[PDB]
Amino acid sequence: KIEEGKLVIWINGDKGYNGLAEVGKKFEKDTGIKVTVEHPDKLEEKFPQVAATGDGPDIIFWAHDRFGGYAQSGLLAEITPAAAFQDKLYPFTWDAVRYNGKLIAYPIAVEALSLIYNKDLLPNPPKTWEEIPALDKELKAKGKSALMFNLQEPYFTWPLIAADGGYAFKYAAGKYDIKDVGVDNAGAKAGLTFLVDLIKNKHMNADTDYSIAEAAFNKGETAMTINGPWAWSNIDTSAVNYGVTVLPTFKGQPSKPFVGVLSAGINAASPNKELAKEFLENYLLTDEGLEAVNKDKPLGAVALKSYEEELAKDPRIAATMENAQKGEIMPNIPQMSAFWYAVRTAVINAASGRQTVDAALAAAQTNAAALDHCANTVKNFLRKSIAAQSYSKMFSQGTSFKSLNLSLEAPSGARSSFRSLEHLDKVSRHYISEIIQKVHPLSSDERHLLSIIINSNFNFRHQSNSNLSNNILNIKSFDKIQSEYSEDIKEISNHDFVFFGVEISNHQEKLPLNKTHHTVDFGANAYIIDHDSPYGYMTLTDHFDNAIPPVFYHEHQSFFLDNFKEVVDEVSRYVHGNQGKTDVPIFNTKDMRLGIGLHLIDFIRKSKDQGFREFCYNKNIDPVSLDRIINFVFQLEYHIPRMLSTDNFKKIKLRDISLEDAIKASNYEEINNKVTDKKMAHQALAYSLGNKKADIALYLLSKFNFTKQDVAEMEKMKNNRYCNLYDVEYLLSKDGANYKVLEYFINNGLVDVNKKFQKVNSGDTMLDNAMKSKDSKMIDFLLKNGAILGKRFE
Amino acid sequence: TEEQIAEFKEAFSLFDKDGDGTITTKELGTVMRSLGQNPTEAELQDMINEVGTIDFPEFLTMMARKMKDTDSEEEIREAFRVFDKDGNGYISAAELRHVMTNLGEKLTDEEVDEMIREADIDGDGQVNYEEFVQMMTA
Ligand SMILES: OC[C@H]1O[C@H](O[C@H]2[C@H](O)[C@@H](O)[C@@H](O)O[C@@H]2CO)[C@H](O)[C@@H](O)[C@@H]1O
Ligand SMILES: NC(=O)c1cccnc1
Repeated sequence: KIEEGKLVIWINGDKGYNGLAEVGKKFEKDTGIKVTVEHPDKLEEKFPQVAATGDGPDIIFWAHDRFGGYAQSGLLAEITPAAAFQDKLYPFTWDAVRYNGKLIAYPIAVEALSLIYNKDLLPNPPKTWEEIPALDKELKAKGKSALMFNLQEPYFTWPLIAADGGYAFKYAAGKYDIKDVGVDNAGAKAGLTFLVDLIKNKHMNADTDYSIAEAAFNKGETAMTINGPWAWSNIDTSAVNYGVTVLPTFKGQPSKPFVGVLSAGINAASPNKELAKEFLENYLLTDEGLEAVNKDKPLGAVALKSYEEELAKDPRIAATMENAQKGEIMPNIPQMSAFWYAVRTAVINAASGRQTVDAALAAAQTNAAALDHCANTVKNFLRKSIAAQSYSKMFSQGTSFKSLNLSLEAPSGARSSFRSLEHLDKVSRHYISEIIQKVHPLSSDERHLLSIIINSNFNFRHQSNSNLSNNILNIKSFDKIQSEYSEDIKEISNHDFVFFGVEISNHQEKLPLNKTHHTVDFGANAYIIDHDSPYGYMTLTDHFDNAIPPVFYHEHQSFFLDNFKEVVDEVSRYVHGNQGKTDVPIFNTKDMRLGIGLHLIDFIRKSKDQGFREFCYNKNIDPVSLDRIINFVFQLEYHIPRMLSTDNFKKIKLRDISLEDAIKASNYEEINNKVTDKKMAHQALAYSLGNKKADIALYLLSKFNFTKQDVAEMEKMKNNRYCNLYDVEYLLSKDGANYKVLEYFINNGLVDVNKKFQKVNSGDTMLDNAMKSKDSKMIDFLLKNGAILGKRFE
Repeated sequence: TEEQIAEFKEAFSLFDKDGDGTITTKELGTVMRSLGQNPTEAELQDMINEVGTIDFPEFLTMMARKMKDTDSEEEIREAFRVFDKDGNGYISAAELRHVMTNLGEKLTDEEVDEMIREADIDGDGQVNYEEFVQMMTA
């Protein structure tokens, strides 16, 4: 791409590219090697684009701040000047082109902004920014202005932003701290507010750019401008009698220009690195070469000691260096580009009125410091901490782990450390190694099937009769729901997990494939996510009940009873490890697919059903058949710590939710949709009492005005499974969970406390039920409200 | 840059068809997917460009490339400190909520509130991130 035997040089259009071309023509006269000098627009953006593809110029010129980024991307050759050459340039200039200890460019000249002023209009230039409004007012009497300079590039406004305390990156612990940015501190806000006020008060115009300010100063329309040494040549060509001097102070502090070292880098893709070194060291960085460039457009304070000794006698150069000494050499770290972009936007928005200074600089701060990275670090850490809490609860409260060698001591502090998570990994490790040792000599068909499983994605399905989603899907763990336990729940203590069935996903069939988990349909709303969770864990069965049932219980029983034989009498079994029936294998998300595949291989290998084996070892088994097999041999159960909250899901309505299922799930949406008149309320109240949904019962009673006659009607509901069998008063009194409903019915005169049951336990009263349950509170309530004690003959 | 784990020769042995300490190139990705790695097709083909069969020596070096480093306790602390306006070591629940809601990857409000509740071990509306970060290290 870059052609050998010539040198292409890129340099900004505001520099002396014709004088550089003369240096190139001398190089050609000595060597026969042509030098082409170009000045493309947006050079500092075009160079990394074309150079990343191995194209671009042999030599790129820019201020040094851009070069570390280039060096980090691999675009620059390391330069190799020896002691003699390095001694010809000022030491601080070499420091500007050092990146990660290596020299990545030749320094050319030091650039700093100065105040340039028209001596005929303004014989004594202002010492302070603060006096510029009054100077402008004086000059406006003759239609002239005090100051114009480029407001489109933040380089020119930075000296003022920095004057009272703004900074780019603080230097600390031997480097620029990329997370200590001073773009939105008090000093930066004060400087930019001063600029914005100059514009608001019509002393400057937000649209002024480089060309406009230059034309105005060089035609005598404005008394002052802010620019670098490269601009002096055009001022010389104009009539204007000008001076170059220290930038004005702000709040009594010097303006602090960011100082650039114009530098020449060699493209890492160049086949002309030796020619480029010869040109730069022995033609350009000489008295004659720099003089030709400088005569075209002044370079500033050149890096070459021998020429700078004379250039520094120039008061304009002395003033450049005085401003530089008040400022700061720019960092060359890769973060500079983003910094400049951020500040550019802030200046332009604040100058325009599109944003306030505070808002513009706040946004620039967040961009320049890259606070997204830190916010992500915080979020990831807190997610990991939540997961560790769930896993410590499981491993430290679950008695099954104590029966095995897998318990965790309760956490030392007020929360679990990440050890629980590490424990998980080790646990999964255990169950992986074991199963590997059981099937290590793997056959070709077994390896092919394991590979098919490894490369499969999963749908994770959670069914419910609750309304768990709107735009956001929110599923809460059992422990989280109640916090807003029986010994069976204590056996595993995974009740701070959300539970999912598992399906193969790479198919175009209607979702979900399966609607039951261990024969239970958990509800009409099937919520499906299609991606793993980093802290989930998988079991091959329900964790507490690891028994696969006979085939006539399975959801797709006819497929297996039709197509297979011996496997029908093998699949019903306990799925467990070496330590016995309660040795439930546990896999983390990393190890899931391997462990599933290996356990499937083991089952298939132990099978006498050759048709089944051949069905599984079909090299072109489609994912639906694969899911059939996995959901037959196993009841995979995936667990996600604490909660699932996401906008990335599918909801599939499998069927209507029945009234009783809605009542049982406290699905107020379905309940309100269904219970619109008094007969539906009769049904819904009976269902609430039968399922001990006291809150639902009280809601219904608040929405409808129940009467004695309503209770009489409820007694006639043979189509309701509860009132078909039981009296209303029986339902009110059978379980203490309905106490508050009973109270309601008694206090509002809806039931007779002494009504004798006419259905199950006929002749009894509510007091009989209360005494049977040993519900002291209900017993006492009934007796306080006139219950009869004892039973006489009629 | 790895040891003790030895990745898994175990896993390796599952795809060693002949037991010659080598596996085929076409299976490489699969063997890395069995261990929790997701290299692109381009990176797969570029690491195949280096060598078709691959042995366990070369297999270990390839997984070390893709293996990423856990964030350190110091890095977590610094990520918290950049949002600490007072430097006291505390971030208010409102400040942490603004941060985690408006910076970085989008989460639900529910997940953000759960993270805040989990981090606020005293229930005082403030999060002592230095204590909380030191506590999470075993
Ligand atoms: O405005 C941001 C810009 O500032 C500097 O660019 C200067 C450059 O140093 C000078 O040589 C001269 O050409 O004016 C430029 C401002 O327009 C940074 O060097 C540059 O990276 C940055 O984007
Ligand atoms: N709610 C469910 O669908 C479910 C899935 C797997 C295990 N337990 C419950």
